[PDB]
Amino acid sequence: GKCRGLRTARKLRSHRRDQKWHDKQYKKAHLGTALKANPFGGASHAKGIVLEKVGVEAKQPNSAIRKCVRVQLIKNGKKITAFVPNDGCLNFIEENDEVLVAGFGRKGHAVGDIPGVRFKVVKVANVSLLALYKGKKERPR
Amino acid sequence: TVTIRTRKFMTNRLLQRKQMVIDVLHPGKATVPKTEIREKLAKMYKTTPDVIFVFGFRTHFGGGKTTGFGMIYDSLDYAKKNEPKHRLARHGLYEKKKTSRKQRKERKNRMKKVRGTAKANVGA
Amino acid sequence: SLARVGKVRGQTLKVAKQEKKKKRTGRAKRRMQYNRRFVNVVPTFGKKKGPNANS
Amino acid sequence: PVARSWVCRKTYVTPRRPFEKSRLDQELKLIGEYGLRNKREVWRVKFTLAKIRKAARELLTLDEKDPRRLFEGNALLRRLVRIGVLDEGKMKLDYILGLKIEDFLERRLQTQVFKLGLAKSIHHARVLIRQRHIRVRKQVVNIPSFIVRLDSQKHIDFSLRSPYGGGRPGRVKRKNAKKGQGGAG
RNA sequence: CACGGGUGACGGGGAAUCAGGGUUCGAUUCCGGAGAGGGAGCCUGAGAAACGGCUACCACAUCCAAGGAAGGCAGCAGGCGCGCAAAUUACCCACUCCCGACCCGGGGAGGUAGUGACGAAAAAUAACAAUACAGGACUCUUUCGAGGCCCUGUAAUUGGAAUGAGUCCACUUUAAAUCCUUUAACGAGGAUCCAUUGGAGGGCAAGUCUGGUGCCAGCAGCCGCGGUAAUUCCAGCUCCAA
Ligand SMILES: [Mg+2]
Ligand SMILES: [Mg+2]
Ligand SMILES: [Mg+2]
Ligand SMILES: [Mg+2]
Ligand SMILES: [Mg+2]
Ligand SMILES: [Mg+2]
Ligand SMILES: [Mg+2]
Ligand SMILES: [Mg+2]
Ligand SMILES: [Mg+2]
Ligand SMILES: [Mg+2]
Ligand SMILES: [Mg+2]
Ligand SMILES: [Mg+2]
Ligand SMILES: [Mg+2]
Ligand SMILES: [Mg+2]
Ligand SMILES: [Mg+2]
Ligand SMILES: [Mg+2]
Repeated sequence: GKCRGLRTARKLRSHRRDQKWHDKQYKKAHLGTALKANPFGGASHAKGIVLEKVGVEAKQPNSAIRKCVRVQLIKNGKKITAFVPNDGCLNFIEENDEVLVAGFGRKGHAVGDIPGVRFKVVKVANVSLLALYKGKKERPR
Repeated sequence: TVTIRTRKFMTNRLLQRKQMVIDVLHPGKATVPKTEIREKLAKMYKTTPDVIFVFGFRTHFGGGKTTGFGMIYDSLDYAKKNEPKHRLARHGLYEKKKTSRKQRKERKNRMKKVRGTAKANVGA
Repeated sequence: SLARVGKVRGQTLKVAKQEKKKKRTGRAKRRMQYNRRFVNVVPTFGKKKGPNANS
Repeated sequence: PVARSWVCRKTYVTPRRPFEKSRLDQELKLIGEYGLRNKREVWRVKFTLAKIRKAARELLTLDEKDPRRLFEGNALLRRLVRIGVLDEGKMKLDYILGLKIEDFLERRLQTQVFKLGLAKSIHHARVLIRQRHIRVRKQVVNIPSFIVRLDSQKHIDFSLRSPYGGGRPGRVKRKNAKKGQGGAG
């Protein structure tokens, strides 16, 4: 603190308000610009329909094709790119079916070598994607 | 082997009773049926067993003691006058109607539609 | 190219899991852990190796 | 609007660092030296002993000759003497800060059954208690974490309806004996 | 710091996290406000601008003989829709109270069960003995080797004992049940009555083990692994954590 009078509580308090807006994490949680930019709308999960199956290159030091899926959300109609996580799991996802998507780990930030994805697939056709990998359940036909 | 004792005995003559908490020691046996100890209270309190009312038996963890509540009546006619109807029915002195609660409600709402002496007709 | 999905998981060999005796659970498991680590063992020369050390 | 309580409480707390070798080995001694079942039993005893310390420390900072400095001081000390973690001649509320969690694990029913000699090992004692073979003043106790007050510590024996007491043989002996006579004729 | 705007704003008693300060939450059982699809206007009544009262207009919607009539679940269930996202169209006024002309009638208030891994407490999945062994303090012994008074652990070796999960007579419980508790009779050897979920390069506890792939497939919150001897991918064995 710089000012240290007994009757300076309005000065000190109204200076916190101004300087809290230069905090990046405070700035985005207390403005509506970040919330409206979120495809999920502030939810932890969202369901959408598969539009197409796509694969992206990774990044400069790595070299691999990241199996992804382009999905269109139901509550909004916004189109995002999700990453079918595990090895070979892309087979279980076909065009025009409903999947459950979740964040990819870092609160809307890109993760790892995949360039510019914020989302991941956890369930396809209302059956868990991890259960299909383990063979505990099969696709409902 | 079965021995009963009474605690917290107290006579309320404004309800013509005398009520107490009953402690039953039945080591090694299942919980004693109520009909069996209404005899034992009758022998203990010098009265006929049909005016004896007991309830609320809980057997402790371990299986040797059971604490319930009992209440003794001055006469059977007084007993029928001030007693819960469900507790007389356990002894047979009362029989409640076998009309379902739900059935009574739609019959109320049908009589409500009609007016006059035909209120009695619409019932069945 | 999307054609090479599931390549390794498919072309890897398939080995069945051998049958093995069940593992004790709860207090017995922690009882086994206590014996294998604290009351049975003896100090060794210099640095000690780990539980899963192998050559 | 319903008629019930909803008042509940957690009895433990997890440590902040999950993978400390020094801490892991220290609570593996206790879980094996007292035959406990998981780490959460150790954790809830550290947690209760931390309440006692937290109460005394805020009492110690209180100016002495305060009625609550004395009333809640004596009440706290009397409780610890009654369960036998603090011996009688040593009871003034600065002496409970120097107190270990092994003292509380001492007063468990499971530990006492071992030391009274009714069992063979600390693990065997826990088996008898669960299988309803122990009573405390004409009351069978079904749980090994029952904490024994100092006055009832001399009333621990086998239950009256127990094969280890004066009771019937269990299923195994009754069935083996019946087969023995059944097979003989 | 008026006025204006926004609020993903019903207020409070309170909740989570917490050294000392603080930060975030409070639709949610207690108190107070508001509202019954949206507005507006009234009757009766001590008390209403009432909606399980009435009258209009707007939206939606029901029956119809086409002339007309009727409507308000943000009550209890239940249904459609919305969605990441939330239970039975059950039994009873026996308890707690409230209403009435009333000791007697009524109460989806409220109580009791059903679904219920939101979450909180307790707490099984083995214990013991004997042999074979391996170590330890002991003795003799240069050691080795041996004596076991003493242990300690291990071994799909053998052995008898102890129980509850479950089936279920009854009692008890209860308005009637159910559950718990009590207690007969059955109920444990691979006691198959079989414990999972994540990891094993570092952070961070724990394999440079073996087979496969060859910058591919994949892993990786971060650093990074992978290009023909991969401790990091896919698997088996083993180990670690709860
Ligand atoms: Mg609002
Ligand atoms: Mg509120
Ligand atoms: Mg109103
Ligand atoms: Mg509505
Ligand atoms: Mg109105
Ligand atoms: Mg209504
Ligand atoms: Mg109303
Ligand atoms: Mg839910
Ligand atoms: Mg009632
Ligand atoms: Mg009535
Ligand atoms: Mg209700
Ligand atoms: Mg099991
Ligand atoms: Mg591996
Ligand atoms: Mg690590
Ligand atoms: Mg390590
Ligand atoms: Mg790692």
